[PDB]
Amino acid sequence: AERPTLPIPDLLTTDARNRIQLTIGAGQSTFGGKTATTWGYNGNLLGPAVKLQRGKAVTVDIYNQLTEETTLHWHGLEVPGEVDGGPQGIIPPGGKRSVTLNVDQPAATCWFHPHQHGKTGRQVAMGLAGLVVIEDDEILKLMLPKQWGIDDVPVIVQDKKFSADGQIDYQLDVMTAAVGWFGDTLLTNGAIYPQHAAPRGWLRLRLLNGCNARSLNFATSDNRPLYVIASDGGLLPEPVKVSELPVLMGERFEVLVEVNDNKPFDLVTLPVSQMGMAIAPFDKPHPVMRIQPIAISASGALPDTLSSLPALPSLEGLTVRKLQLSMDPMLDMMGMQMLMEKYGDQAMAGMDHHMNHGGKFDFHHANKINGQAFDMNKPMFAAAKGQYERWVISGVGDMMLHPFHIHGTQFRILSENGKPPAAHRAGWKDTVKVEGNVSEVLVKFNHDAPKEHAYMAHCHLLEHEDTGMMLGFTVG
Ligand SMILES: [Cu+2]
Ligand SMILES: [Cu+2]
Ligand SMILES: [Cu+2]
Ligand SMILES: [Cu+2]
Repeated sequence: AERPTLPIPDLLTTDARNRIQLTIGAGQSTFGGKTATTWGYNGNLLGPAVKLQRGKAVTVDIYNQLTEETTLHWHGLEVPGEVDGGPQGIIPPGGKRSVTLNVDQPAATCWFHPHQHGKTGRQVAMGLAGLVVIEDDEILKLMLPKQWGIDDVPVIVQDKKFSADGQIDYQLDVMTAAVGWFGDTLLTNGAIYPQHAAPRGWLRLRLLNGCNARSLNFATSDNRPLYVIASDGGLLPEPVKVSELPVLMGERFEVLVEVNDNKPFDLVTLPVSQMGMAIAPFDKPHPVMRIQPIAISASGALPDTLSSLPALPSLEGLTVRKLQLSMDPMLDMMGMQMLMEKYGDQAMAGMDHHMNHGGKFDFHHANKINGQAFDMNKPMFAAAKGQYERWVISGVGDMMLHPFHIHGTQFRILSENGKPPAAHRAGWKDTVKVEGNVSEVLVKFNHDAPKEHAYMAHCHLLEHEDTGMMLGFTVG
């Protein structure tokens, strides 16, 4: 049979009341011919792409039609805590909340997803994620590929696993609290190995790693290069040519790739050196989508310069915050042992060479920052507003992968896990790798967040977040 076409999320803008409506609800999807209950925004799975313009405000009306509470967080958007949609941003089942977003950051591809306390991994795994396309005046002048769903296409890549009855098989247990929830089936905008027909010339892909726990590494099947033009928080100063592009959970990159007549190629993900993630079929390069060239000229450009990246400032005298990530040693060792028992040696491929003892020992609060599992009622500190700070994040003490994300900002990486960042990672980021080493970022918060609607800082391996690896902080 033929591959399905890549689903394209609808690109949504405001009505004359300046409103965008998002409904959160459950329905059915089909995977490999089997129905499954899934959740979506404005549909049964995933969500639309909300289009925002710098300097304009929009109001979003969010209707929770699930039977459990949820929240809606705009990952990558710099907005006050009151509208950030972290765990305090509860939307009751059957209720509605509205937020007004005053967009004030450069063009970028951001995304949105639930942030329900202790249940974010399940709610994302069940299907909830959407996209945010921010435009500004600068980016349109570049004449990049811009025809949505033709030569400018979002690519949301996620894994799932399913039970024999076809349902999504999600669990937050001792194993997944240690190594994450991951599966054996790869979805691309919700479809299994789709094709996308693209015109000859440049094709812009807006890549999102929407997995709960799996890191990805994109490349092409015939080794044509990818030209990175943007990271989480917007354009790079100039394109960066790569042969492979690692993408951590929750990160976005935009790339241009050449499309030539008569030569289809796949976007693939290459095996990664992360525990659990190289079990077949992910022990080998895995297709993401087939690009099918069409003999119609594509009009977009790859300009030599994209934007101006400001210099880093002097670091002397800036506030230095320390954030020590940790995992309880026993629950780390127990969850790694369960992984090894289940899958054997392959669960460490590519890596470097039972009684109840009470709530003190519960895995639901085993992961921590600065010795504390996330306490929604106690922000750990009060950060300055409008001031650069250096945040130092350490994963020394365990060897798991922690893509560390800070709400309310786009930062600059100073050190990523003990090395200067790669050139395509040196611009605006909202995530930094922490794995057995130490990272340092330069952050500035332009908006307030009070104790009642605090910003989060957390590992974006969702099962770690949900079992305590998160803190709240206020600004202003
Ligand atoms: Cu996120
Ligand atoms: Cu976020
Ligand atoms: Cu983590
Ligand atoms: Cu978050």
